[PDB]
Amino acid sequence: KFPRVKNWEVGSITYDTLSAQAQQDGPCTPRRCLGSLVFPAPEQLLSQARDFINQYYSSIKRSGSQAHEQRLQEVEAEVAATGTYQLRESELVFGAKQAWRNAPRCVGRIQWGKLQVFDARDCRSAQEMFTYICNHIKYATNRGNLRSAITVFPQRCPGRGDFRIWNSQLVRYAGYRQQDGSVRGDPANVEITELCIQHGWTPGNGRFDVLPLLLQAPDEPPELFLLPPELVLEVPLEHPTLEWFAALGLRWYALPAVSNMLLEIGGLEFPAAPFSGWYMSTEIGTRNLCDPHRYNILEDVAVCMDLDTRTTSSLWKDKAAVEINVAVLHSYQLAKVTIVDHHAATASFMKHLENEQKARGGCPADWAWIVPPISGSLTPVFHQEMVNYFLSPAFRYQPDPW
Amino acid sequence: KFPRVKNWEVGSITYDTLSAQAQQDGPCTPRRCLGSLVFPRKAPEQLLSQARDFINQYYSSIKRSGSQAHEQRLQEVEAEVAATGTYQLRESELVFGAKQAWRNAPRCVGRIQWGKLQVFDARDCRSAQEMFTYICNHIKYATNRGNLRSAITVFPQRCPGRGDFRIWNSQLVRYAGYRQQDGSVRGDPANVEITELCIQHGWTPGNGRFDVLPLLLQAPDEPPELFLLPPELVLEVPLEHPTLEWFAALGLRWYALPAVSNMLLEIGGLEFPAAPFSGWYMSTEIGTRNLCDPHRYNILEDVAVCMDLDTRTTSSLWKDKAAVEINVAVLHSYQLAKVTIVDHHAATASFMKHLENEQKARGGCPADWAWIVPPISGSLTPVFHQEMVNYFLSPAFRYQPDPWK
Ligand code: HEM
Ligand code: HEM
Ligand SMILES: N=C(Nc1cccc(CNCCc2ccc(-c3ccccc3)cc2CN)c1)c1ccco1
Ligand SMILES: N=C(Nc1cccc(CNCCc2ccc(-c3ccccc3)cc2CN)c1)c1ccco1
Ligand SMILES: C[C@H](O)[C@H](O)[C@H]1CNc2nc(N)[nH]c(=O)c2N1
Ligand SMILES: C[C@H](O)[C@H](O)[C@H]1CNc2nc(N)[nH]c(=O)c2N1
Ligand SMILES: [Cl-]
Ligand SMILES: [Cl-]
Ligand SMILES: [Gd]
Ligand SMILES: [Gd]
Ligand SMILES: [Zn+2]
Repeated sequence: KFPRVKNWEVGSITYDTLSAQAQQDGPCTPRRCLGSLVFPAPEQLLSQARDFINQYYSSIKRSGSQAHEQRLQEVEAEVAATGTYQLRESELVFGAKQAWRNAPRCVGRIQWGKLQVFDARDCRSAQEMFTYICNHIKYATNRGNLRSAITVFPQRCPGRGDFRIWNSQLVRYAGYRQQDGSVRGDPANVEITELCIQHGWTPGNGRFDVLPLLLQAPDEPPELFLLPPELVLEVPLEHPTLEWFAALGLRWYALPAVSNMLLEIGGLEFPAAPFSGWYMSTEIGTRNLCDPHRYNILEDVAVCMDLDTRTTSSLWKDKAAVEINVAVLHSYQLAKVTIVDHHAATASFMKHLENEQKARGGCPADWAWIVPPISGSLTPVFHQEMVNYFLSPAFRYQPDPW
Repeated sequence: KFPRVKNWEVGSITYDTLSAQAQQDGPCTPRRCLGSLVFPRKAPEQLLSQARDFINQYYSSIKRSGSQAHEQRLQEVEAEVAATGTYQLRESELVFGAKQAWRNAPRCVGRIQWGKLQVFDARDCRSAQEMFTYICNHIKYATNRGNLRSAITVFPQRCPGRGDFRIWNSQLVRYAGYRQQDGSVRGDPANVEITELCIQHGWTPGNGRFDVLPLLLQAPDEPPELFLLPPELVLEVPLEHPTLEWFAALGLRWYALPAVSNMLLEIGGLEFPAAPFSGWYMSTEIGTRNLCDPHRYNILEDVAVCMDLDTRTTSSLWKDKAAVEINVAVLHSYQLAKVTIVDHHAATASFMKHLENEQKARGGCPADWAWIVPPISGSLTPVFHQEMVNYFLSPAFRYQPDPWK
C-alpha cells in the first residue's frame, strides 16, 4: 500500500503516495532496518532522461504538449548521436532545485524554490573552476545576507575525467595531526589537510586555519588555490552574558558550501556541483564544536561555567551545550550573518511537509537527520513520522577522488 | 553479507551477524524506510518451529546443547503440541524467556540490566481479584521503598477456548486525563481513553492533574473489573528544583515505578498477553517527554516564563534552557526522594557497554536508533554516534491491540 504517516503531537494522519515512485533502493529490508546508517548503456540513460523530461514538463503544466514531445525527441536524438545529452538551462535549474527538494536529510527544504543556479558547464580549467567558486562564494555570502546557490560544473562523460572539488566544503578549517596522535584544529579535516600539504600548501598551526581548495580539472592532478581572506566571512563567537566566552577564541565561517556531493539529473551526473545555503545553529554549536570527535570543547566551556563535571546527573553537558548554541546564534546575529536556530528550522520543515503533502503526496525525510542533535523532542519534527526514500533528481554521496 | 555498523565517534566498525537470525519482518523495504514509525505492524507446525528454536536457545544459554535434557525437552514439547495443540514452559524456561525478551527489545536503552530481572510466575492465576494480588505484590517488590528492582509478572498464556487475561491500563501507574469542554485536558492527555473507560466502568473520577487511575483487570471471558491501588503502594515523587525555588509550587509530581502492562510477551510461540514489567525511569522520560511534550503536560512555557527567559523569540533557546532545568528537577527530586532513576548520559553510556557485550555474546544487538537516542541532548550522548540495526528477535515484547477495540 501507501505508508500511513502519523504526527503524534497533533494526531494527524497522511499517506505518503510519493514513496511509490521511489527510484533507487535504500538499505533496509523487511528483515532489518538500516535507517540509522550514514552511508547506505543508452537504454538506461534514455529511460532516466525521459522520466526527468516528463517530470519537468509535468511541473510546468506542459505534459503532452508539442514542446514536451519536441524535447523528448531532441534528447533521444542526442543520446543516439553522442551517447549523452545536454540539459537546457531551464532544465538544469529545475533539476538542481528538485535534487534539493528531494534530499531526505535536509531540514532546510522550505527554501527549495529559492536557489541561484550558476551554470559553469562551459568550465575548462581548474583556474576557471576557481573563478566560478569565488563568484559563488561572493554571491552566496552577500556580506552576511546569505543566499542559497549552486554552481554546476561540466557533467561526467565517457573517456574524460571528472571535474572534482577535493574539499568536502569550500570553507574548511585545517586539522593538524599532532605527534601524540591528537588533532589541532578540526579532526574532520585531517585527511584533506594532509592532502593540501602534500600538494604544496604551507600549513598554519592554528585551530581555525582556512584550508586552500584542491580543484581537479579533467585528467589533471588537483591544483591548489588559496581563497582570498576577504572572500571568507567568519564569525568570532561570543556569548551575550558569559563575558569570558569570547576569550576562548572560537569562530566559525558564515557559508556552508558543500562541495563533494554528486548532482544527478535525468541520468546525467555532475560530480562537481557545490551548493550553499546558510547554517542551522546546531550544526556549529552542537556538532562541530561539541562532538567528541570534532572540536570537543564541551568540557572546556563547562569548566568556564563552573559546572559540576563529575556527576552526569547535574546535566552539565546539556547546560554547556545550550550556552554554546546560544553563543553561536548570538554571534551570527551580532555579525549580521544569516543563521537559523533548530526551533525555527524544524517549524519551517513542518510547513514544508504540509506543502509537499499537497504538492506531491509526500516528502522523503530521514528522521534521524531531520531531528536536531539537541532538544530533539522539543522540536515538532521529533513527533512526526517520516518516510525515507530516494527520488531523482538527487544529491548523492560519491567516493573521494583520491 | 551482514550489515556493517560504524561508531562515528571512535571510528570502530562491527558486523551485525545476529540480524541474520531475525524471526519476523519489520516495516521497511528497499523502496522506503519506515524506521521512524511508532507502530510498524498491525499453526501447529509454526508453533513447533518457534518452540524448538526457543528450547534450543534455552539449552544453549545454559551450555547444555545436545544433552539428554536438551533432547528430552524437544521431544516432550513436540509430543505436547501434538497431543494438546500447545505446551507449557518450565519455570526456568519462563525466566530465561522473559529476560531474553527484554534483551531483544530494540527500543530499550536499559538493556545492560537484562540479566537482572525478578520473574513472578502468575500462570496459575484464575481471577481478576487474583491478578490484582499479583500486581500489588509486583508493585511492592519492584518499588522496594524506592530502591527499584526490575520485575515481570507473567499471567497465564493465551490458550484456545478461553479468553485472555488482560490489563487494560498501559501502565500499572498512570495519571488520569480528564477531557474538558474546551478540548483541553486536565491531567495526562496520554491517558484520556483509559480514564474514560475507568469512568464508564464505575470509577468516580477526581479532578486533579495527578490522579492515579484504577486498574481495569480482565479475567478470561469476563468484563474488566475495577481495582483501586492502595495509595501506600504507589510511591510518588514531588518535583522541586535545587535552585529554582518556585518550581516546587508548580505542584508537579511523578510516580516512582514505570510498570508497562499492555505489551504481549511472546516466548517460543506462546503468547502472554498480560505480563507487566517494571524497571526504573530514565529521567528524560519524565522531564522531557511526559512533562514537556506539547501533547502531554506541556509545562515548558510556564517554566520558562517563571525562569524569566525571553520566550518571544526561539533563538534565545528558552525551550532548551527550560527543558534542561525541568530534567534537573526530575533528577534532583528522585535522588532526594531516594528513588532509583538514571540520567540519559549514564543510561546511554551503559547502553554502549551493552552493545559491546552483545557484539561479543551474540554478534549484534537489535536497536532502534530513534528510540535509543534520548529526546534532549541527543548528540551529547554516545548512542547518537552509533549506527544501529533494527530487527525483530524472539522471545519478544510486542504491541498488541487494546482489548476494548
Ligand atoms: C537555505 C538554508 C539551508 C539550511 C538551513 C539547511 C540545513 C541543512 C542541515 C542542518 C543539514 C544536515 C547537515 C549535516 O548534519 O551535516 C542539511 C543537509 C543537506 N542539505 Fe540542506 N540546508 C539549506 C540549504 C540547502 C541547499 C541550498 C541545498 C542544495 C541546493 C541543500 C542540500 C542539502 C543536502 C543534499 C543535504 C544532505 C547532506 C547529506 O546527506 O550528507 N541544502 N541541510
Ligand atoms: C532497569 C531499568 C530500565 C530502564 C532505565 C529502561 C529504559 C527504557 C526506556 C527509556 C525506554 C523507552 C520508553 C519510551 O520512550 O516510551 C524503554 C523501552 C522499553 N523497555 Fe526498558 N528500561 C528498563 C528496564 C526494562 C525492563 C525490566 C523491561 C522488561 C522486562 C524493559 C523492556 C522494555 C521494552 C519492551 C521497551 C519498548 C517499549 C516500546 O516499544 O514501546 N525495560 N526502556
Ligand atoms: N546548512 C548546511 N549544512 C550542510 C548541508 C549539507 C551537508 C553538510 C555537511 N555534512 C557533513 C557530514 C559529515 C560530518 C562529519 C564528518 C566527519 C568525518 C570524519 C571525522 C569526523 C567527522 C563527515 C561528514 C560527511 N560524511 C552541511 C548547508 C550546506 C549547504 C546548504 O546548507
Ligand atoms: N523506564 C521505563 N520506561 C518505559 C519502558 C517501556 C515503555 C514505556 C511507556 N511507553 C510510552 C509510549 C507512549 C507515549 C505516549 C503516548 C501518547 C498517546 C496519545 C497521546 C499522547 C501520548 C502513547 C504511548 C504508548 N504508545 C516506558 C520502563 C518501564 C518498564 C521498565 O522500564
Ligand atoms: C550514526 C548516526 O546516523 C549519525 O551519528 C547521524 C545521526 N543523525 C545526524 N543528523 C544530522 N543532521 N547530521 C548527522 O551527521 C547525523 N549523524
Ligand atoms: C515519530 C517518532 O517515531 C516518535 O516521536 C518517537 C521517536 N523516538 C522515541 N523514542 C523514545 N524513547 N520514545 C518515544 O516515544 C519515541 N517516539
Ligand atoms: Cl559544517
Ligand atoms: Cl512513562
Ligand atoms: Gd573562576
Ligand atoms: Gd534560586
Ligand atoms: Zn528502515
